Amino acid sequence: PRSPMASFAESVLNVIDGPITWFRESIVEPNQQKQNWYHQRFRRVPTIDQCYTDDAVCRFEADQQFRRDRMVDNEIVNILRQRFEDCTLYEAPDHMVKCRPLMDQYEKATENWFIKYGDLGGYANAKTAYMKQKHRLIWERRHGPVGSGMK
Amino acid sequence: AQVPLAIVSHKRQVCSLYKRALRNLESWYDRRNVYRYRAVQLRARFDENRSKDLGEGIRLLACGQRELFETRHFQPRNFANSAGGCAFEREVIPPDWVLDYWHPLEKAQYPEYFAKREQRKKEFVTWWEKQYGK
Amino acid sequence: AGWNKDYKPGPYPQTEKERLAAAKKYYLLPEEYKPYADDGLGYGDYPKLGYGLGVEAKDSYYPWDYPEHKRNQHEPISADHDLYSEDRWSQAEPPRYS
Amino acid sequence: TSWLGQLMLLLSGLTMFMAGLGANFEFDLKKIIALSTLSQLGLMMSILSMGFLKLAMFHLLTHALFKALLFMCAGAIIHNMNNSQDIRLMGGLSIHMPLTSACFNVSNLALCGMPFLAGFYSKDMILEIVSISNVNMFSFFLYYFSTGLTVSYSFRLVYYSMTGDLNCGSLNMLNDESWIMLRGMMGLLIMSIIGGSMLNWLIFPFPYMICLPIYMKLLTLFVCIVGGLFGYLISLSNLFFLNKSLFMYNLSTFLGSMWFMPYISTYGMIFYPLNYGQLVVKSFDQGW
Amino acid sequence: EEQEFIKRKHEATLKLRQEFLKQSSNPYRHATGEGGTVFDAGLARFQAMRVSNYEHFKPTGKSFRTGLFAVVLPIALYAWALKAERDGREEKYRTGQVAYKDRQFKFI
Amino acid sequence: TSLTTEDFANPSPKNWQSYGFDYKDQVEDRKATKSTFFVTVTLCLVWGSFYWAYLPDTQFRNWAQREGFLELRRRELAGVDLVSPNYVDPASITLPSDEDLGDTEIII
Amino acid sequence: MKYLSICSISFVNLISMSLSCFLLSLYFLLNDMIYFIEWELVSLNSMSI
Amino acid sequence: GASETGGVKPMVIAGRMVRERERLIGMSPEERAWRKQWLKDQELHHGPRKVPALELELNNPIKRFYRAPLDKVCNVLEPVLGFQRAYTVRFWTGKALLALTGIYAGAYYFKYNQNDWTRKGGWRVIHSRKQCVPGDEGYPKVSDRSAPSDYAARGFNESPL
Amino acid sequence: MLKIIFFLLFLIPFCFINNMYWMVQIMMFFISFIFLLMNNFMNYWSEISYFLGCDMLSYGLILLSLWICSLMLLASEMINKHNNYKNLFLLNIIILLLLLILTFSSMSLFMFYLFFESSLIPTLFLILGWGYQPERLQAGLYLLFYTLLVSLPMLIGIFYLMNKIGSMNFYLMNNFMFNYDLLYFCLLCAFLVKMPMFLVHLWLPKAHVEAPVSGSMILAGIMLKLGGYGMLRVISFLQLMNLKYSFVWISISLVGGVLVSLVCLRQTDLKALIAYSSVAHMGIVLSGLLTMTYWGLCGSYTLMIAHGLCSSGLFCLANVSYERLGSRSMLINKGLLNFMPSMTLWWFLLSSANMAAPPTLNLLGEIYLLNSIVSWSWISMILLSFLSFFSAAYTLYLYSFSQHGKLFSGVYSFSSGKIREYLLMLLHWLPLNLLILKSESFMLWL
Amino acid sequence: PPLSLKLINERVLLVLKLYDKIDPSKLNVESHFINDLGLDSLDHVEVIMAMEDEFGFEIPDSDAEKLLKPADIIKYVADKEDVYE
Amino acid sequence: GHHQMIIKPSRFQWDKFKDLLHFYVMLGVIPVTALVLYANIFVGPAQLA
Repeated sequence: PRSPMASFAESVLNVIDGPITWFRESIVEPNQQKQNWYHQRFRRVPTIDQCYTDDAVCRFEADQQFRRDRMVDNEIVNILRQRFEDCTLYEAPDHMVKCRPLMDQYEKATENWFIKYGDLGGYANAKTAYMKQKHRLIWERRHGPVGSGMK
Repeated sequence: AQVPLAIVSHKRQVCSLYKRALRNLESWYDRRNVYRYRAVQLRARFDENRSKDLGEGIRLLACGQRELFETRHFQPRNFANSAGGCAFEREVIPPDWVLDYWHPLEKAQYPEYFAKREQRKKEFVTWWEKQYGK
Repeated sequence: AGWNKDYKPGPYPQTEKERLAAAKKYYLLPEEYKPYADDGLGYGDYPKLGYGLGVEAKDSYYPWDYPEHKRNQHEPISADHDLYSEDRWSQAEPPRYS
Repeated sequence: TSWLGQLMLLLSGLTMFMAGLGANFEFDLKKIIALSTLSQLGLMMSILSMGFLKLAMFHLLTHALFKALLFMCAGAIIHNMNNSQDIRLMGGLSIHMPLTSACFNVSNLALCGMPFLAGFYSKDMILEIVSISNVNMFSFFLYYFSTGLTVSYSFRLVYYSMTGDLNCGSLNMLNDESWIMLRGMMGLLIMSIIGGSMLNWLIFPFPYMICLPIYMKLLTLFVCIVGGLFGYLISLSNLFFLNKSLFMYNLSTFLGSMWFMPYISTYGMIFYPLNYGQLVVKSFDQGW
Repeated sequence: EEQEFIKRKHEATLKLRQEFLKQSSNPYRHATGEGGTVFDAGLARFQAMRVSNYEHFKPTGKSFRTGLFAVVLPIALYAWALKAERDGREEKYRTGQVAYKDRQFKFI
Repeated sequence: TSLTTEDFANPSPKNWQSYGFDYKDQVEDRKATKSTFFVTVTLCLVWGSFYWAYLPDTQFRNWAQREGFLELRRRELAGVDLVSPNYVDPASITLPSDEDLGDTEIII
Repeated sequence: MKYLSICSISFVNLISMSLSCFLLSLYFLLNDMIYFIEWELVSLNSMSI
Repeated sequence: GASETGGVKPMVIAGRMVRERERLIGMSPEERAWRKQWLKDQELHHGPRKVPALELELNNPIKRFYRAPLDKVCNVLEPVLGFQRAYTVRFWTGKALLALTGIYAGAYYFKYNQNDWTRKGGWRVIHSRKQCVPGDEGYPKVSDRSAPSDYAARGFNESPL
Repeated sequence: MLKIIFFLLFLIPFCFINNMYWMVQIMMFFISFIFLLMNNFMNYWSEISYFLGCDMLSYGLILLSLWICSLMLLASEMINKHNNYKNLFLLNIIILLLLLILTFSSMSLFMFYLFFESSLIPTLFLILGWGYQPERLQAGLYLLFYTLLVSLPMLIGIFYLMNKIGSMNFYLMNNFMFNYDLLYFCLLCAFLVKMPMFLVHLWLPKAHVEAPVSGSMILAGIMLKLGGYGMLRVISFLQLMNLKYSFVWISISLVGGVLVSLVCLRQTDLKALIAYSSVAHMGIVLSGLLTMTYWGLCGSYTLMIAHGLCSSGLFCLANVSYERLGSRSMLINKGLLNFMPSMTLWWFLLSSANMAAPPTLNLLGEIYLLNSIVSWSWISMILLSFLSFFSAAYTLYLYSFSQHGKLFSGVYSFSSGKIREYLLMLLHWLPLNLLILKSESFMLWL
Repeated sequence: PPLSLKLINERVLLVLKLYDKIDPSKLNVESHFINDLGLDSLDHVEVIMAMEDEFGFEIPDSDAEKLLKPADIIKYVADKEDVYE
Repeated sequence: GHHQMIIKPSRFQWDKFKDLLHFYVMLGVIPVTALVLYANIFVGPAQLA
């Protein structure tokens, strides 16, 4: 505690920490019960391509699966944003050199995210997303990768 | 009472223009010693026209008023406690009849005051009936 | 108290005998009364009042019936009073310049 | 880093310049302090556009300290006058209001730039950084011209309030025995004497270095001297002088109306949208 | 001459003032508790006029010219601008001009 | 009447002021006020908002965040792009060859 | 409150709060800290308000 | 019946003279006398009386008990210092106590229930790196977080799954 | 879901027993609490019962109605005070509520329409029965005939969809995309009327100005949403056609919102001004809805909830002032801060919410529609700036003008605000803020 | 603080006495300005201006015609300050 | 003493309303606090297994 105030600073941190740790250790923790909670696991279900054009249960199965995967994929981007979020705060003032790789991971994920769920808007469903892919692939073999224009 | 009549004599138009002219003079020359000096000269200009025909005077007010407006101050003085003043009628007082809707327990904090108001109410009706013929 | 149907303006006045009743109907002496041009967007026989420097240019020291509006007891109200009101586009004195 | 820096510097410079002149024509005590506040805001916005944070932040805290004090002084003064903000009514308060006038003098000097008051530490370093960086010729002039203007109106206010002979009404409530008002003021007053130096040792973990020729480092003081004299001296009058404000009537009205901004923004605009409301409802909601 | 006219209005408004005070401070009407206002024809006429205007509307050309520029063209010109700008932007996307790297508002 | 200095200082428990729920039966007016407050506040707002807060995770949004971490670790370790750009693998798809299309409009 | 001016009550609260914040600002100056706490309302399309 | 006004028959007593202009233009002798009387009545020669009824009609039972204890120290000390001085001690001993317990609950919450990876809500803290200066421990200090998994862990690195 | 329906049905007899006015709301408030416990819904339909389900979209709109329809009884205490056919009045609301619950809880498009309009007739009785001014006729027809004129053609569009889809159920419809131009106009011009759109809003200022306080609540509270709710279900299979004519609707509503805001500034009637404020915000709701993006859809759902509570709230306050001053004109209503200062607080909070002030749920929805619109076209920034600017221009004029100035002169003595009125205002605004905490639920219906 | 009526009588006369175009002897509560004291219209305007500054408000030009003797001015100021004592 | 009756609208209804609301919100807070305190202190959270 080389500084005068820092010596006074730690004094307060002892005062606010001391009781709560005691209270946590004295009352809350000792009196509680042991109990475990688990994590949902979803068996992969057939994709929309296998579904017939007349059955609705199989379409309904895939539409919900598509939506759950969308959430996982929406926020796998969110996690990657928070990494570049946290590096910029934990590495400043020299943060450009270190966040640059993290942002490269982030920007790639966004494009893959936008290639898959992008431009569907609300009401995006398994059928629409899959059909975007079919049209995208056809254009790829004919006109090459997007951004190069048509021939 | 008396409600003013809109018709204003020519003599009054000169009067008002004189009052506005002097008040405008204060704004330009705030200081009293200077103000009294210039205000005296301003009164002189009116006495050098006091002996003129009205029809000639009609020409005088026209240019007299226009030059005043042409020389209006960009921040004319007012009195803060009067119409147009910065501090005019800041507070608003509700009508009397508000008091009569207090909760009866609230009235118990000023029993004398509400005792009197109800004696006045008895007098007010007789006063009102006579004034307006009931 | 009456209702709106009992107070809406009558059709544009066309005759002097009609003008005088119209001026009566709005508590106006027959010289103030002046209906709108009746181009086709007119307000009917409703008067045309104000439209000057605005409400705030009215004499403040006069003992108005309604000081708050600066209006008298039964006096009509300009069709655009909501625009020339004291807080809306009005001034106490003519602007210095154009 | 972008073109916005070019624009913000220009707009800010005018803001600090305009109110600098406007403060020398306004006659409401409450307004003169307001333009004073606004004038110095342009100073932050301009140096902020250069690319300095501590300088802007440092001055911002400094401005809050004494500017709050000035308004407190005005409130006591006005409440003792008959609720009139005009300075033409006031006068000779340096003896009729000892304590309040003393409370004002410290604040006004802090605005002036008397060395080692709250304002000086911020104003000085800012002006020095301006003369060290790559500035615009027009921006540089406004920076230093405003400082002259900043001191100009401030002593102009001194004359109309303290040194000037009394000019009030016959019945005057001049009194300075409002301790409840005063105790709160001394909280600010203490800070306005030490707020400057205290923050210099804290805000700046890496103090800025400056090395400029004498004939610019002294420019900040010199203009403040000229401004204080020019504002005070011109404020005086006699029986056979020229009302220069009256003579150049058109210019004074322009500078005394803040370049007609209140008119432009309140009477030159509202006419048009409100009419459109009638034409719409007149021709559609009860027409077509 | 016109001076009498000013006097005609004065005494005319004067009767109105006296009548207003009678109703204004009427203890018996205040006595109702019913709440409300002194009956005022001026407000009543104004309120009623504000509501009814079709009665005096006519497609007179001035009204058409007023209404035309008032809404119809602002809608038409601006609806045209929206269609124009989106069509140009849409054409690039359909043609495949913009790589998915450069697509704006990926998340909209 | 001619009330006294004590009729204003000794509040008569005879007349009553209504809370807006009734104007005829005093006990009714208080009775409605009490019950109305209880349901609207003590149940709908207090118990409701409490119950809302501890509501089970019904949208599978907390659950996702757990996936977003586990799913990210498994595939960051697996050498696969963190977000798959294909709803189903491209090789699994069977494109209709060009002659099948026959000028069908293709959009991106 | 009924016997204390709300100005008298108010002043002690703000000054004590101001004084405490002043001590923290010193602490954050010494360590050059940056703390970023945030509570989340709703998220969608890989976004969060 | 429910009389809002409590019997007292509401009216307007002041009359014309309330408005300033209506006074200046003219006032009959009776009006002047009436106006003078009205102002003389507005004077009050005592402070408001203390009505016991309000203090129970505007204090719910919960509040009358929730505050009961600390009003015993107001009753104990009010003959020692005067009602004003003692009550201030009652107000600041109480309102300050809430603050002290307010920080501890806040301090507790940010130490155990901070947002983690198994929830979305809750406060989430991302603190920066302290300035390591000479004399501090191990001066050539470096951020231990190198791999991307280090950042925004939210306690995920130490989960069992 | 039947728990709600049968609860309401057996509360119908309470209309007949006497001295049961106040026992009704408690049963109406208590059921809201019971309904408030059964939130476990998702994007897809849940709690099936013979044709009645509920997803997150329908849930919030249903719960909004139960709350609003419960506040109607508090607001309209004057009907109880004068025994003005109160028993019939109660039966009107209980019937009306049932039609709403079925309308949102219906799983098939034909049903939605069946109870869509059927709710109108209980509203129409409400206006004529208990409205003061003579114009409730000439405003009774506008509400009935604008709606019927555009809803009857919608019925044809519904039946034409059976012969292609073979069913009405919403989920089965989304699998199709139709290309017929007229069909697009037979399922949206019917909802564009009830939103309302700017050029077909002529019924809204008349119905709201003339209807009683309770009718104003539900008209502004739930009727404007049935148009909005209907669109959210039927743009799913009009996506292709929506792209060819959306720019017509977006421009009209956006320009319509601006022009109406100017019209608001030139109003002089409290009821009129609040009603025209409904068209202003509903223009943004419709605009973002037709953008079809994820944000524009979630945001539109949010704002419909928030706006209904607010505009319903602001109709309380106009009724309170009108009840005493006796006139609804702005000129009469001035300086109410000096008569009813406690009331003026509620005026501000409800007024502030209307201008998208924080932390209200209204600002959350408005941030989103604004995002979708901007993404739709950067040219939309022009009026979208104007509309948000003027959307405060009249709100201040509404609040400031009615509360600030010097008091009216002719007003006679009147009662002060009562506890019922304050409690009514709290229930309007207080949820409108706390809902921000759990926007999780009332936002992500997709 | 309250402005006693007696002071108003003193304050008015003090100003008039200081006015150099009036007679300190004729000057009394009841005298007329233009009739008795030989005041001109313009002279009468200047007197009102002193009265305005004396007490701090505007005396409207319309209402200055009722002020034809210091008693009326005394009454006017009393009415404005509603000090009837 | 020497004070002047300044006329203002009655506050009793508002004063009563603030009291009634405060009573009934408390009337719900004590239960839920008991439950949430009972739940967290005695039952406690699960463990992610």
